[PDB]
Amino acid sequence: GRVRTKTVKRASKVLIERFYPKLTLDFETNKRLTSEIAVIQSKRLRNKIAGYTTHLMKRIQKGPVRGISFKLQEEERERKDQYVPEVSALDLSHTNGQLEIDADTADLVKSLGFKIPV
Amino acid sequence: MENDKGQLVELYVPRKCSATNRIIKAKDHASVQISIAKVDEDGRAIAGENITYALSGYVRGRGEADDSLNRLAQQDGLLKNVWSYSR
Amino acid sequence: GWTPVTKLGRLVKAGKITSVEQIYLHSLPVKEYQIIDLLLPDLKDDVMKIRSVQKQTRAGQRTRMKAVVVIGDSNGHVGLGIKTAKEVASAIKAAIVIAKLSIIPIRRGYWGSNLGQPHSLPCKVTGKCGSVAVRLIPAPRGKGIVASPVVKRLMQLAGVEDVYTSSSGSTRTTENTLKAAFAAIGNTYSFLTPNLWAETPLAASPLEVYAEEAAA
Amino acid sequence: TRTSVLADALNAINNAEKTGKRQVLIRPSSKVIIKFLTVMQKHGYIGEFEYIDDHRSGKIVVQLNGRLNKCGVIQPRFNVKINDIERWTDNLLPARQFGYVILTTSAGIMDHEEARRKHVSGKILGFVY
Amino acid sequence: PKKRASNGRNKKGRGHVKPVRCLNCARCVPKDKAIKRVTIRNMVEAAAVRDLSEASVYAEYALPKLYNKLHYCVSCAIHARIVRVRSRTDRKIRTPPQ
Amino acid sequence: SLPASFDLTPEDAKLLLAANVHLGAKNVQVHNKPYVYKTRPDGMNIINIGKTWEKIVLAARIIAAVPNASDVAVCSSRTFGQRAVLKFAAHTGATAIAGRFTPGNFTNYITRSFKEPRLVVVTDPRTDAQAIKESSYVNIPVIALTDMDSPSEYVDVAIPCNNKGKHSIGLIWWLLAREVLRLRGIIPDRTTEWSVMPDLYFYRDPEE
Amino acid sequence: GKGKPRGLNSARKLRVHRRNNRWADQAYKARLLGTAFKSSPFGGSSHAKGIVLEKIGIESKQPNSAIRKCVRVQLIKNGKKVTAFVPNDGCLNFVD
Amino acid sequence: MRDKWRKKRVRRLKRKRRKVRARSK
RNA sequence: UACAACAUGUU
RNA sequence: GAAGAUGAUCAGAUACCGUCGUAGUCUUAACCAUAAACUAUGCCGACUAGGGAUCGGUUGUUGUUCUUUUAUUGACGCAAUCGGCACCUUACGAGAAAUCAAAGUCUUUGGGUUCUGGGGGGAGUAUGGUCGCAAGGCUGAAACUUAAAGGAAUUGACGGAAG
Ligand SMILES: CN[C@@H]1[C@@H](O)[C@@H](O[C@@H]2[C@@H](O)[C@H](O[C@H]3O[C@H]([C@@H](C)O)[C@@H](O)[C@H](O)[C@H]3N)[C@@H](N)C[C@H]2N)OC[C@]1(C)O
Ligand SMILES: CN[C@@H]1[C@@H](O)[C@@H](O[C@@H]2[C@@H](O)[C@H](O[C@H]3O[C@H]([C@@H](C)O)[C@@H](O)[C@H](O)[C@H]3N)[C@@H](N)C[C@H]2N)OC[C@]1(C)O
Ligand SMILES: [Zn+2]
Repeated sequence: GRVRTKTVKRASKVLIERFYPKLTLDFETNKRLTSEIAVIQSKRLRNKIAGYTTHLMKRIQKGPVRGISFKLQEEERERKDQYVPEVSALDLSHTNGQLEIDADTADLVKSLGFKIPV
Repeated sequence: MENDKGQLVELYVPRKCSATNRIIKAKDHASVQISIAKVDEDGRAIAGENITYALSGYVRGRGEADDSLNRLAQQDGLLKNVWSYSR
Repeated sequence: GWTPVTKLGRLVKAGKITSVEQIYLHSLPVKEYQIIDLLLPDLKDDVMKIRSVQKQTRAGQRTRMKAVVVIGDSNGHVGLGIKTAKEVASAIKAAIVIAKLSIIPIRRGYWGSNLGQPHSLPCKVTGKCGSVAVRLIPAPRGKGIVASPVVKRLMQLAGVEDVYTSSSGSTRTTENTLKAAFAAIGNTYSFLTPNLWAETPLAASPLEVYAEEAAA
Repeated sequence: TRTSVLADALNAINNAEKTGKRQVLIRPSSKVIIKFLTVMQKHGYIGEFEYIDDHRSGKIVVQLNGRLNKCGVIQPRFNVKINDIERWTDNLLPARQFGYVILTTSAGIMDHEEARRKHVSGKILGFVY
Repeated sequence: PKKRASNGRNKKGRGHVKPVRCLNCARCVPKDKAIKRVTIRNMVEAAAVRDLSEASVYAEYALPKLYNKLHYCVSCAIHARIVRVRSRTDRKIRTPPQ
Repeated sequence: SLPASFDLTPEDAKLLLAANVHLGAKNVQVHNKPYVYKTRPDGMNIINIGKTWEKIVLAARIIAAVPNASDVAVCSSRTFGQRAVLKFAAHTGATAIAGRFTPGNFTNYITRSFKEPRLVVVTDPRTDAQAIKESSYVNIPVIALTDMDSPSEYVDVAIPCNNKGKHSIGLIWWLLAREVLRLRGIIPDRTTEWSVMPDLYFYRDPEE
Repeated sequence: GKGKPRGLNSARKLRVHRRNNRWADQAYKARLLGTAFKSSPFGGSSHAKGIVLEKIGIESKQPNSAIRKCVRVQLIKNGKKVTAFVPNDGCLNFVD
Repeated sequence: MRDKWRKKRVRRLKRKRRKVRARSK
């Protein structure tokens, strides 16, 4: 079969990490770009790297893939990681007016010297 | 370790476990040394001032370090009504 | 051209930590032999046994050489290292490294009166490894080291002058014998005597009071 | 059945000591156990120990301070001359400067150094160090 | 050495157990040790289910179920793949497969 | 000692009780006896809350007593504490370990991932066994968030809290961070609130 | 424990038990049975004299191959017949 | 030799040795 | 279904 | 179904496999006293770490099923204990290791007590005694011979072993 070795795969990973905006979804344009980027000493190795990179790009379009870390994904994964809801979930507004706790915790908190409404 | 004319010849006096009074050895790499910041009355810590608790590997491996530190801390004033002597 | 890769090594090279007892007191793991040979410059090694071990393969045996080394400053510090390598010289060098990284302090003591410096052990201690058990017993002044040659060399490089020995088991297994003796001689700093009852306050490790020169 | 209550007491003390326990319950108690415990306490190896009356034989709770390596009985209680104490201290004791061989003598239960001071001897009872 | 803590059987608490005869070779084997299987199978093979349904007089008539319990000696159980030799850390699994 | 200013303020009881922290595991250990308040018809045990609170305070003082803040290590293998530990590291300057703990990060000194923390703070003692096991080799104290069925071997300080629940884990980490900030001096006082809203620290689903 | 009595009045049991089990040691058993006096060819002596009856060659056992020169000897004190090795190169020609 | 049959061989041998003995009291 | 055995001694 | 007779397989099979089939298998009254009669782990006593089940007894208790829908019903469910047959995790501690909650509390060597072993063979043989109808059981040497025999684990190789 045609299973891609580790050299081509790691080469493609570093191309995607370090030049993501330049790379495209076209094998020929990817060829001419990988000629400029890396210094492979063989036409065949250059072609295998570029084509497997094109396949990787065509996969990346349908969501992030685990293993690649170009400096474009972190921006979304970070500004989406600051998601601060305007309405909180730990406030007692969502649960109408009473801590929906069973009687056991009711007696527990009454033992802690609180006057809590439940 | 003394001699006739009172000069100490001990190479070094080793630390002992605060919970079990056992000597902590030089290769006892499972032993720890807790350091807890002491707090001023504002509610802030204090620059370079602590009380430190030494535990040996034996108590830590026996799963007894938590109760031992509970006792030591609450008896030094760093805790209240957590550790109970009656069970 | 050595450059430290650990906080303790960084502190040792900077001169913040000047003694091994500064390390033993807090049980700091030592991974760089440069720490030892800076802190403990004058050290004597001694190859104790060279043995060939073999692995059977489909083409033939695979002979490797196992070396046993004892290191010691004759002043209360001693270490034991074992390493197996394809050549005798490389095995001995790596065993010297391993021996330096395992050096421990030894508690010397008096058998009877306390004229002068400690000459023997403080108490009876024993160590075991495999079938071998080695028992070290305090001896009066003027006794030599009553021991087999391997244990005697270990006691001399530890710095002990008076000691009785009594082994049991297959003492011809030299690695087990030396490991049992090493475990025995290190237990002098674990047997609690009344003179160590007096509580001393828990001090602060140098890696605490120098926690910026240790970061890098 | 039970053949030496002192042996059970000292074994329980040693086993509780090795596990890091601060306290050990001894049952049953006896005069010999109390005298032996008093000898061990006077040297600091144990703390306060308290006797519970159950109208049957008594129980003892001992406060262990963690300073004790080994307590045990020498059974049978061998007869010891005045100058055969040397071999017993050489064989049972860690060193010539700490630890005690407890003897029962006609002058009472004591350790071997007190026996030398009083020049008395009797039967060996146990040891502590 | 000792291979198994149960000695390859189930007899902690008693002296002796009556034997049973192996299904294949009629070997006497202790009941607690015999490998035993409870099999429920359909009395008619599946490829003839609809043919017998067509040929039957009755309508909505159930199919009788075959019940038997099978006992094997260890040799006749291993030679039939009913159990298979397992590894040292996998011998210590009594939970059935899935 | 310590003033009568911490005292488990009732708003903290709000946050704990809403986040279902006190919901202990159905089966409890002998080492977790002085943490259960009682049992309930379902079966699960209720964890005392004042104990949890002042254990959080004790832990926070342990963190605050440390020199350069990167020497505090927070970690979680479980897919509920990654966000919490990363937020804690951001707001305290400590070092976080999310996802995988590579066996050898604490003892193997030639890795380019070598770390020498002075304290290991962990989400779950069981699911994060590797970090604790390796800390035992190199003398690192461990502060742990322990449930009622979590193992206690090789832990110095245990915070009794439900470590199965998303909101519970996030809230516990958030309170640790806030205590540490108040002690360090970033937050002026207990009365002063925090720019960080509680639903932060809470791991979000990767599907919206 | 230990399977031996420890009672302070148990000296008879201890001494008799040691005496019984010393029979399991070969040297003790030989010196108390007097086997050297009764069954040894030399009767317990270090040396003995005898008359050569015949020269015999004995095949060396594996993994060696050789002929070890020996003589069959009848002892004087008791008339017993023993085989003795004649040790050195060509020393068999000295004995007849 | 399967010591079981080694014992069986001795039993038969010892049985016959007891026949030869009884032949002459 | 059937399948028995492999001269001595080493480096 | 030992033995025996007989058909096959086979180089040969007085073996495995097939067909018979005498003792025996069963019982009564007497003998015999041995098994890998094994947990290959003496008995009595004390202590040392966690967990969930199960059998017997007792003690407190329900949103359940049954008498009746109701009791002094029965079953079942939930917590405590005493005794058991065991099991699971860890390695305190043990061990040559396999492994062991005892095979732990044993060079820091001592709770009480019985029995057994002292390199491998010869040999559980010979002999004397003794018990048995007998088969045999119990007690039980020596000469002589010999450098290993053996235990647990590792790597490899091999298997008419599995994947
Ligand atoms: C023929 N060899 C014998 C051997 O049989 C054995 O002999 C014992 C002997 O020692 C026993 O006798 C022994 O044990 C008893 C004890 C039971 O009371 C002691 O009283 C007696 O002094 C002591 N000799 C004796 N009762 C039986 C022989 N088989 O041990 C001694 C021996 C010489 O090796
Ligand atoms: C007729 N039954 C015989 C029975 O007599 C006996 O046979 C022995 C046999 O074992 C002896 O065999 C003995 O002698 C040979 C020989 C090389 O020296 C050696 O293998 C060894 O010493 C020993 N097996 C043999 N020498 C005499 C037969 N009567 O043992 C075998 C047997 C089948 O039970
Ligand atoms: Zn079968």
